This record gives sequence, C-alpha cells and structure tokens, in this order.
Amino acid sequence: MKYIQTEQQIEVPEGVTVSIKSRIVKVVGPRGTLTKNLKHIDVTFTKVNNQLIKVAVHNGGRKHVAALRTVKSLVDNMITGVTKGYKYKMRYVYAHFPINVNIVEKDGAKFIEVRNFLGDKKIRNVPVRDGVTIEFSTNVKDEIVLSGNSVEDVSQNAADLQQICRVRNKDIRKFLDGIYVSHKGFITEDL
Amino acid sequence: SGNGAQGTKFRISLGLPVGAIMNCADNSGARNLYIIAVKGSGSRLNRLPAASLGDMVMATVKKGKPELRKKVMPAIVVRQAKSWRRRDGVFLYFEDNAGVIANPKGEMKGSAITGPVGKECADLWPRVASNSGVVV
Amino acid sequence: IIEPSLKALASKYNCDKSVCRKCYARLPPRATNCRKRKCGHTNQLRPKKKLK
RNA sequence: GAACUGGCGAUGCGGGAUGAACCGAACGUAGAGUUAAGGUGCCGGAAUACACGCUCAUCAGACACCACAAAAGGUGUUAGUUCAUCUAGACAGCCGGACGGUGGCCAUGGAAGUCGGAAUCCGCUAAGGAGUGUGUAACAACUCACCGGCCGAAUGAACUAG
RNA sequence: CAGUCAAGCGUUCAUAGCGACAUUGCUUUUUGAUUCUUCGAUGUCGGCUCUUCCUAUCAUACCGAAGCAGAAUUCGGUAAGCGUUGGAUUGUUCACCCACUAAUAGGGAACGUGAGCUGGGUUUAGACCGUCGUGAGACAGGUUAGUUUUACCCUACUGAU
Ligand SMILES: [Mg+2]
Ligand SMILES: [Mg+2]
Ligand SMILES: [Mg+2]
Ligand SMILES: [Mg+2]
Ligand SMILES: [Mg+2]
Ligand SMILES: [Mg+2]
Ligand SMILES: [Mg+2]
Ligand SMILES: [Mg+2]
Ligand SMILES: [Mg+2]
Ligand SMILES: [Mg+2]
Ligand SMILES: [Mg+2]
Ligand SMILES: [Mg+2]
Ligand SMILES: [Mg+2]
Ligand SMILES: [Mg+2]
Ligand SMILES: [Mg+2]
Ligand SMILES: [Mg+2]
Ligand SMILES: [Mg+2]
Ligand SMILES: [Mg+2]
Ligand SMILES: [Mg+2]
Ligand SMILES: [Zn+2]
Repeated sequence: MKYIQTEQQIEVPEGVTVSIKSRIVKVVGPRGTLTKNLKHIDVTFTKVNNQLIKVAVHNGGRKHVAALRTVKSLVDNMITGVTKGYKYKMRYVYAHFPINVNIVEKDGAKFIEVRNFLGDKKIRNVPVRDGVTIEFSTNVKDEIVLSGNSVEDVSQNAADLQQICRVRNKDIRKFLDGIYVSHKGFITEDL
Repeated sequence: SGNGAQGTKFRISLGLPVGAIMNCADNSGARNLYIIAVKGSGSRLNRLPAASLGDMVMATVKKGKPELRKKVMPAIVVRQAKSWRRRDGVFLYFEDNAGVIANPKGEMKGSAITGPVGKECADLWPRVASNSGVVV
Repeated sequence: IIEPSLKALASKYNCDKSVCRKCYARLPPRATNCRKRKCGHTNQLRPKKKLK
C-alpha cells in the first residue's frame, strides 16, 4: 500500500563508534570491529545525536518495509556482539558410543575432529570460522563453547557441526545421538 | 560364488556355458551335471551365462540314481578342461570338466572327491578343500 | 541410560516437529503453513508421530 | 442431419506470422490526400508517447475464430464484505496472584472443580470460577480464565474477488 | 493414469497406509466412432539387428514420512546419467513357468525398422477333414506344400581428396 514513511530505531551504546557510508556499516567496540554490506535493500541512514541512528524507507511495499526491521535487528546484533559477545554452548548426546571430539590443526586450519559417532570409523572434520573461539569447557560433562563477535559465524559454525552429526538409515526418533545447541547467550552476559 | 564364498578369486577364463554336461566328481551317486545357471553372473543380450572353475552353479543331474533326477540343486565346478591363465603366469587345464554337489551354503552333499581339483576352487570353498584328494 | 534431560533437548531438534500432509516436509512444531512451493504452502499439517 | 442469413466454391487486396471460409474491404490503367481492420522496442512503416494501479513465475504473461486446461487449495500480494476486542491500556510478548462464604447437593470406595452426576448464588479487592486443563483412590500441588505489572495503538475471526 | 471431499478400516486414531458414497481431470502404448488424405498400389503380423527420445522410476545416487527398536518393508521427492537377462511351450503380439541378477519398469519414433534379413502366421492358385448347401461352393473352423525384384541418381550418414 506504499507506506509513505516507515521508521525504526537504532540505539547506540556509550563505548561504541559507528561509521556508515552508503550501505557499508562499520561498528567499532571494545571487543573489535564488525562490518558487512547492505547495498541490496535500498534503505537510508540518519545520525541523530551520536547515541541514536535512524533508518527509514519512503514509499515502501509490504516486503520492502518488512526488510527494514531485519536490518534493525541485524545491525543491533553487531552492537550486542561487539560489546557483550556471543556465546553458544553446545551439548553432546550419546546413548551407547561416547563421542570423542578434539581439535586438530592441519595446515593451520584449526579443524574440529569427531570420532566414534555411532562407532563409525569415519572421522568428520569441521573447519573453525575465523573469529570463533573453541572451548572444551570443564565443570559440565560433554559440552563445548563457541564464542566470538559476529553472531553469524558463531551461529553458522555451531549449526555446521550439528548437521555433520546426522544419523542415516536409522530411526532418528529413537537414535537421538548427536550434538545439539543447548544455550544461546552472550560472552559477557549478566553484565 | 555366493553364500559360501569365503574370500575372493581372480578372474579365470569361462569355459562352461549353460547347457553343458559336466562330470560329477563326488560319491553322491550322480554321473553327470547339466548346467542351467551360474551364480553371480551378469546380464547381457544373447550372452549365455558361463561357468568357470570354482563358480557355484545351478545344476541338474542327467544320469544317476532316481532320487537325484528331476530336481535342481546347486553345484561347484572342480575341473575346467579349458586353459586359463593364473597370475603366476602359467596356463593350465585338466582333461575334462568336473564338479560336485553342494547345498546353497556350500556344504558338499557327497563325502569324497575323485581326481584332482583346482587350487582356486579349493582355496575358496573350505568344505570342498577338506574332501579333496589332490589339489593343483 | 541417556539422562532424559538431554532427550528433551535432543528430541526438540528431531522429534518435536510437524509434518506437512502433502509433501512430507519437516516443519517447526507451531508452523501454520508448509514452507515448500510444490505443496502450495498448504495449511494441512499433522504432528510428527511419537514413539509409544 | 435440419432453419435464417452471410460467405468460399467462382475472389483477388490489407490484417490474423503461416491458412477457402475470420476481421477490413471486393479489383480498368496511373497520380495525390485520408482512413478501415490491424499496429507503432528491433526484425517493420509508425510514440522506448502520456496517465492510474496489479504481477516476480527454481514450467510468468503477452490479443477473438486459434490451436486448450479443471475440481480443489495458498499470513504470496492487492482491494473489499460482515462480525466482534480496544487509552475504562486492544493482540502479542515477558512477571505475580488466582482468596473466603462453602468440601455447593447426590454418586460414600471417593469429588472444594475436575472416575461421574441433578446443578450454580454471594463476600474480598484493580482481579480471581458452588471452577478450564496437569494432578490424587480423595484433598491440597501445578496450571488456566480473569485481572493486575511493563508495553503504548490498533487486534482477531469468517468470507469475497484481482 | 492422477486428484479433490471424507462415512469408515486401521486396538484408541480420517488422512502411517487405505478409503466407500460423489465429483474434477490427464494420455493417446487399447478398443471404439468418422471417413479427412491414399485404390494409374505408401509392401500389413511377428521375430532378428540398431539408434535415439518420453517419464507415469524397477534398480543404482541423495533425501523426507511410518502402525520405521534392528533387519526387512511401505508411501513420497529431486532424478531418464547407467542398466534392465538366459531359457521351456506357442508363428505369435499377448500369456505361463524355470533360473540368475541390483532389477529383470512402462512406452514412441508411419502400431520405428522387408531396394536390412526370415517367412512361422495371415493372405492367390494344389490338397485333406468336420459342419452347412441337392449342386457349383462357404466357414476370423482345423492341417500340409507354396518365386520376397532394382540403387550406379540426389540428399542424409561414415570415411576420403
Ligand atoms: Mg536372442
Ligand atoms: Mg467445382
Ligand atoms: Mg471474398
Ligand atoms: Mg462483424
Ligand atoms: Mg522504424
Ligand atoms: Mg481458483
Ligand atoms: Mg489472494
Ligand atoms: Mg481410412
Ligand atoms: Mg489404394
Ligand atoms: Mg503413384
Ligand atoms: Mg515406400
Ligand atoms: Mg517425476
Ligand atoms: Mg500409436
Ligand atoms: Mg523396431
Ligand atoms: Mg525400408
Ligand atoms: Mg490355398
Ligand atoms: Mg481339388
Ligand atoms: Mg452333404
Ligand atoms: Mg475368410
Ligand atoms: Zn508441504
């Protein structure tokens, strides 16, 4: 129906610095800096008071307006991810065969090694995306922690090792073995 | 080959197409064997299935005691009579075709073996090897 | 055996889903329409049948 | 296989790419002007003219005769119709309570509401049922359904056709 | 050959898998209806050989669902890349058994293919039997014997200057 004006709000915390060219966003925070491209949506950007940035679409359709809120959340995750960080706790599930998960570095690639999954002789290697930190955290049995600035790398790599542990030719409703995400939070949560 | 195939064997020249009549080499009381099929054979237009030394076949008795007549039964070929090349480099062949009677598992119906047997067949079916007199 | 605390976590990814009645797709438990073009984004759904 | 009319056969011409039947229009030989049906991105002569909206197809659609598609579906998107809820804080989302009169009256082995059954009114507060579900053989114990806490403006249901 | 609705079957449960009563379609590998082209002739069945194409997928590749514990199985999707046999009987297409295999899926190309083959059948003339007819003769009734012509032209194709 061509909403002549649409507005959603981007709050800017204290310590961060935001640099935005045409559609190239640069967020600078204590934990680092994050950037990406947004030239595929045709939105405008407005700085208000160095603590508040406005995004608007003029004469936008239903799909066009809906895309604006995606950016609102997307750039916000940059701000959250650069101040508090992103932490994805990852849990093993095994019935009979314990799953041996280690870290190996062939050619400096920092691969993730999977063994004994359903007693398989095959070894599954999952590369670690840059900026993602791997933690064989203690005090909780059979869990790994992935931490980083960008939620996308943290989330996708977490999903990557989840998909590499699917079960074939069996009843998944019975063979619940695998690695599944147990907690999504922040590196500096409760701060 | 099949259920009783303990291990693998190298390819050897086929010398027994279907319809061939082959000598019975055990004491089960059969005189000859009539091939009607070969286990593990492929498919092709107009290509007759062929049997070789050590191959399990679906065979039928044409001469023997009546209780062995009129019914089909598995068999294992123990003599080829057609030259084949072993990978050691030698071409060898017996003077006639010979085989035995066995169940689908490879347990030979007979109890003794007359004449020599091929080393490939003996090495592949343990039961045939036990009752074999001379192996080459 | 499998410390059923994890089963709920494990089943939530494998068992706590919903199935499209036309193209057998795996859907989130509270989906309203199937996300697949071939079935026409149909609204006819059934829960994933559970054990026992 | 019949009726009326118009056509082809007996007929060329412009258009329908192409065609006996369709649209336009029927013909001496030439010159000029205007049009019909049909078209004006290029092939192709003529506006990539003006104006208001719809559609993105991981088999779009594109012009009568004509060279095909239906029943049934779709928080795809657009516009509507009829109902309701709403700043006396609408729907969501997150938090708490959810009390006494009176365990209402039978089924009494057991029913405050919950194996069931004829029933069914009050007091406290902004609000909470002689009770919705989980639960106990009953009871509480959880929960809802109602309100309150935040939120601050539209929300839901059904139907219609592009 | 495929849907749409859903009374029921399925221990309970419509839709795991089926599904009546109805109703909407698709295809031209059946058989029909018509006679539009061919009667100064387009060589009719079948088999053999060979190429390609269609997908409504039998198997192989990867997946989804179950009344999927495992194995086996069933339903479905993307999928025509690759393969889909040897025999007994019959002229057979068709059909039925034996056996192997991953499987022995379904079809078109003038019901592909006779100047490519064969001629077993149909389908000339000889002849026999049964039924019918007084008779000559008739019989999608049965049986046996019965000539398969030409490419040096153009194009197409494979090779060659
Ligand atoms: Mg053949
Ligand atoms: Mg005339
Ligand atoms: Mg005229
Ligand atoms: Mg008119
Ligand atoms: Mg021009
Ligand atoms: Mg419709
Ligand atoms: Mg619509
Ligand atoms: Mg005709
Ligand atoms: Mg003719
Ligand atoms: Mg002629
Ligand atoms: Mg001809
Ligand atoms: Mg298909
Ligand atoms: Mg046809
Ligand atoms: Mg052919
Ligand atoms: Mg020809
Ligand atoms: Mg004759
Ligand atoms: Mg005569
Ligand atoms: Mg007579
Ligand atoms: Mg006749
Ligand atoms: Zn679906």
